[PDB]
Amino acid sequence: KTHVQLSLPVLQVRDVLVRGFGDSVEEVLSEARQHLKDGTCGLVEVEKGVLPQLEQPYVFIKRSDAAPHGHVMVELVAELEGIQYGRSGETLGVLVPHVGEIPVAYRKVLLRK
Repeated sequence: KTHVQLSLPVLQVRDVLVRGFGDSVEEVLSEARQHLKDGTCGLVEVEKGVLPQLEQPYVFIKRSDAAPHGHVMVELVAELEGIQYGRSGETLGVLVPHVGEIPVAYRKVLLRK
C-alpha cells in the first residue's frame, strides 16, 4: 500500500528520552520510516521552545491533502540548519522515537509510505 493508517502517540517534549532519529537528513528520514512501520514512533506538537529541546536533523509530518476515516494524510519532511528536504503543507508535529513514554493524546494520520 502507498498509504498506511497510523495512530501516533503524542508526547510532551520534556518526557522524550530519545530526541531524534540520527545524524543526517537521509538517516533521520530512514529511521523515522522504520519506526513508523514498527509502531515505535511518537509525535511532538511544535510550539515556542519545543524544537531547540530536540536534536537536528528534525523529521516533520506535514499535511499533504485537505482525511480518510479521521486520518489526516501526511508526508515526511526533514530539516537541518534551516534547510528542508521535501515540500508539503502545515506541520502536525516533529517525529521522535517512542521508547514507552506516556502519551497525552493520539494523532490519527494516513502516511504516504
